Amino acid sequence: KETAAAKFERQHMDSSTSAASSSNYCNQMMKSRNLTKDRCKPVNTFVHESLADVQAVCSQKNVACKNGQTNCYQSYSTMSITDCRETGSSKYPNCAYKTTQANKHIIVACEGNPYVPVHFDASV
Ligand SMILES: Cc1cn(Cc2cn([C@@H]3O[C@@H](CO)[C@H](O)[C@H]3O)nn2)c(=O)[nH]c1=O
Repeated sequence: KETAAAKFERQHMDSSTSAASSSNYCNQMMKSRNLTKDRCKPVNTFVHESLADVQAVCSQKNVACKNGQTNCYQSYSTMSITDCRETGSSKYPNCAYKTTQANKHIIVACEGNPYVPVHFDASV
């Protein structure tokens, strides 16, 4: 079974590229990471930092989660990320996405022992 921590890595980690996400990066990645299986997942962010650096965020700046829970953490440093946002003309199963690279602080929700990221909450 896929753990919550594993699902976060599949949905949100892409350490293999620095940023250089082409204009088709999201179209490709949303498909390959299986986020277009039952529906076009409308928004999803990939983090291009090492897994260790992202996992380390769980011991960084504690902040409120968008849902009001208190287990979210904001990175002290900006991180290379790519936001994927479904286009207006996108039609399942042919999910289409706008690919936007940025450098921003991430906010993740962390849970468990070991305490690791399980949701991507926001970037600021
Ligand atoms: C605003 C925002 C949302 N998301 C979606 C998300 C949430 N999650 C969490 O993990 C899944 C498990 O239920 C859910 O989609 C959400 O809880 N995964 N992707 C981004 O990726 N970047 C963002 O800037």
